[PDB]
Amino acid sequence: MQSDAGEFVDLYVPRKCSASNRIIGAKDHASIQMNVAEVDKVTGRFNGQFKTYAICGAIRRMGESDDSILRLAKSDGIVSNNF
Amino acid sequence: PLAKDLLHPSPEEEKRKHKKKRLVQSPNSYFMDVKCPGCYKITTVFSHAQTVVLCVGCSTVLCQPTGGKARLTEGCSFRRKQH
Amino acid sequence: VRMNVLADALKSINNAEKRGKRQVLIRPCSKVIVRFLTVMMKHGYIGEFEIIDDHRAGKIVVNLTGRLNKCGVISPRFDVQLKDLEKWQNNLLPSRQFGFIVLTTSAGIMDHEEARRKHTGGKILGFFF
Amino acid sequence: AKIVKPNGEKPDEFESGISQALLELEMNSDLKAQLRELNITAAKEIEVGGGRKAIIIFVPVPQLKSFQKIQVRLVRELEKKFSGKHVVFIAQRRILPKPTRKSKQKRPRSRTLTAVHDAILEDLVFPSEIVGKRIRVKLDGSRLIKVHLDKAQQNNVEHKVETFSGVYKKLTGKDVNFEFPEFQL
Amino acid sequence: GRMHAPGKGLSQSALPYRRSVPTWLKLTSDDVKEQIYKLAKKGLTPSQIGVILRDSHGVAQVRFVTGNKILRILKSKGLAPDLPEDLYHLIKKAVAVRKHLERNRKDKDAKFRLILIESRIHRLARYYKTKRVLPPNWKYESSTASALV
RNA sequence: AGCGUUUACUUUGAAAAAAUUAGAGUGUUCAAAGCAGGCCGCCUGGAUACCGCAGCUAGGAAUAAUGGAAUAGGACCGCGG
Repeated sequence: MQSDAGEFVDLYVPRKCSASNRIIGAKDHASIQMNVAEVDKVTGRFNGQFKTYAICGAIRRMGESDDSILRLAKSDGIVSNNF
Repeated sequence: PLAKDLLHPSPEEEKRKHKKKRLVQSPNSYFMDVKCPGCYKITTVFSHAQTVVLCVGCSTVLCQPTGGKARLTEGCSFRRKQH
Repeated sequence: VRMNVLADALKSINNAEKRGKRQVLIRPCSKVIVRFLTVMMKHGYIGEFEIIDDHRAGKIVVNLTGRLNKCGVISPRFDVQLKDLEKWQNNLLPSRQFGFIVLTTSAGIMDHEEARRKHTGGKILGFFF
Repeated sequence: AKIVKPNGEKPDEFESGISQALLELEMNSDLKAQLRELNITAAKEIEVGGGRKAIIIFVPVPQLKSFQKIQVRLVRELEKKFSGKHVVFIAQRRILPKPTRKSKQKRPRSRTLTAVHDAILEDLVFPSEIVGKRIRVKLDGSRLIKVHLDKAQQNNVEHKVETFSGVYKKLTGKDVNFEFPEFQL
Repeated sequence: GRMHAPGKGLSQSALPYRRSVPTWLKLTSDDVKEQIYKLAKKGLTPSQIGVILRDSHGVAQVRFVTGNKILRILKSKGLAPDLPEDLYHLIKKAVAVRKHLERNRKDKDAKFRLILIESRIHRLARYYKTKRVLPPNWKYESSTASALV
């Protein structure tokens, strides 16, 4: 969103749903952002980092936010690939 | 379900689907080697025959035509032919 | 009966996108559909696609991204002259910045940008933006 | 020699050697009556990936069916002769150019590019027949074909996958992967 | 949907991918051609020859066992009947309905169904006229339609 | 110099009265207009585009019609003629 000069000119950049690739508007109060914790390989304890996921309002009320979060977690390697 | 592997369906799902509504349509029918209780010669019979298949020399009659699959007479072993 | 095949192909993509599917099944594939979808892909509105090949009209499984708003056909296929591309893409496309009109020229099937580039008219098939 | 070429030209000492290896095999093997009227057209030698090669032999279309009858028993004998080089038999089909406006009968649709390319891919993988095809159109615009073969003759054919892909690439210029699927038979 | 009905029936054949003839079948092109000749000369339509083969002898499809379609085998040999075996069956039905209707005069339903069958005869007859299977003079007329069996 | 399944489509070229319209030049004192003018005899303009459809002409061959061998009276190649 830049002019011929190359100054980024629009006032902000809206987050995009991690599942459907829709953009989460200013007055979309049914959207989420869920931080899933990271485990240290050997100890089994919380590191202090996490894999954050944003999801659109339409996806949630459709009822695919569950299976969407599941696929994103399974792709990031949080959930086992056998499952 | 939003994400479904349309290219690689598991056999049970596309074994269930209507024979035309599969990805590559295939018949639910087959040919079967079927023999009489007395004689040694075998006869090739279609799954959904729709004629009366007489044992060669009309020694007896093998199948009977119905709505769907052809009813093979009692006391006739069969082995479905595969390629 | 099925009189326009590209019309139903693009409507089935459009419903699949709106509904929020990751991929879609197009039934009766053709050169014009595959040549439409390669133009879409080349700008990056759809991902890859795989044309399933029975001994009939094939089938296409298209990997949808969520960066396509509308893909629509124009029937009948009007004879768009070069001096008419502007007044077509003025009322069909959303802005002068994004969106494309694919039209079947002598060169092949391509968007209004390349038809202007090669100095060619043709016939409008559809649009995607 | 048993190598009649469609043009009245002379067989390169290469394919003469192959058609004279067929003279030797005819005069010796149980296959003597079969390799009598059966002829060869040509034999090319192509270098596939890794460090291997394949000898690709051209049969007249009508005689292919009679060659298919004996091929596995013959391929065995010619592979035990030619040390570490695969051999595959292909019926030679004429490919007539699409009639344009600049410029004769109705070009028979058996003699068209799509038809002969499907015929070439059928004649390559002889014993293990085709059950499925899928053309993965990659993101750049390039295509990759994926041929699903018959699962019976897996271990009979699965060692010639890289060879088949390399030969078909040389003939047509089309990228092929070879799968054995698991959800039909 | 059906031509002359409100039904939307989905019930027909589903050919397999593999056009190759299976290994168990020992009947060659000439053996089934001798069989087709014998069945047609007995007095039997291309349809009934096809079912007889696949039921009893185990011939998946004749176009794969042979290289021809049953009628192209029969019309090459000169055993093909003149007026086709679907036009034949439509005329045969139309005569059967009219013979019923000549007796049972108040059968308003048989009158309506006869009109539908005849609309189908005309519509298929003109297809065969354009494709030069019939003469341009060929007529379906209920006066002397029974002359055609 | 000739020949080369037809047709729509598309791009090019030709042929297309001025006036009006769009439009380049120019201080009618400005402007509507006008085709004039400008420099110490000389120097200069009076352009250019637009003109559907039908007809003419030359490239392109995607799209949509249409034709070729199936009683073989088929194409080609040669010999009797």
